Amino acid sequence: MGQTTFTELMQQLFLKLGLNHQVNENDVYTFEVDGHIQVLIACYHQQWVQLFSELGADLPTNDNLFGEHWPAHVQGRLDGKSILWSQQSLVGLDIDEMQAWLERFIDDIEQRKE
Amino acid sequence: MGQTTFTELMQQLFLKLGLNHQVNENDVYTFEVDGHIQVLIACYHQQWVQLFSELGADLPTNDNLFGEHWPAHVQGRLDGKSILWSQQSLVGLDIDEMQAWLERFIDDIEQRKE
Repeated sequence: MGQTTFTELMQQLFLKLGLNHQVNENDVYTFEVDGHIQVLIACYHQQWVQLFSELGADLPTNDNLFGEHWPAHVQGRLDGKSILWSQQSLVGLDIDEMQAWLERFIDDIEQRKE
Repeated sequence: MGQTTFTELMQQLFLKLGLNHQVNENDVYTFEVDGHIQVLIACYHQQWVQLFSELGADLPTNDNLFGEHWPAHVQGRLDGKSILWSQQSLVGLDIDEMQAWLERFIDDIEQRKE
C-alpha cells in the first residue's frame, strides 16, 4: 500500500513461478530466464509496475506503436543499449494478470533477439 | 461493462474541460485544443484508455524511455509521421486523474511541436 501491495504481489508471483530472484535495496526485483534474459521489475510512485529488459545484441528500430500487446511493450534506448519495457498501474492488478503480462513480455524479448 | 464507464468518463471529461468534441461510430473521441492540437481518445478491450495525437511533422527521435510521465508518453512512427500516445487501464482512472493525464499529454504536445 502501495509498496506493500507491490511487495506482496511480487512475493506471490515468484512463488507461483518457482523462480530464483534477487531484490535490491530499492525494491527492484531481478530474475533471469534461459540463462540470458534478465528481467527487472520495479514499482514507481507506489502505483506503477515497470518491466524492463536490456535487449543484448543490436536490434532493429521499432516504430513503437501501441496495439500489439496490452499494455504495450516499448523499445527504447539507454546508454546506447536497446531496451524493452512495459508498464501498468498497480490498482486492481492481480497475480493472474501479473503472471500473464510477464509471460507475454518474456516471449516478445525471446522473439526480438531473434 | 467497461465501455459505459468509458463513455461516462468522456462525457464528464468534456464538460469539465468545456471543450467541443466529436465521437465517431467507433466511440473514438476527438477534440481540438486551442484549434491547432487534435487529440484522439479511445477505449480498447473495455479496459485500456488510449490517448493519440499526430505530431504534424517528422520530429527528431526520442530514446522512448519510461520515467518522464506516468503513464509514459511514447513517440511512435506511423506511416512516416511521428505520433505521440499514452495508455492506461480504465480501472482506477477517475475523472480527476483522467483530467490531469490529458493535461500532461496536451502540455507535452504543445512543447514537442516546438
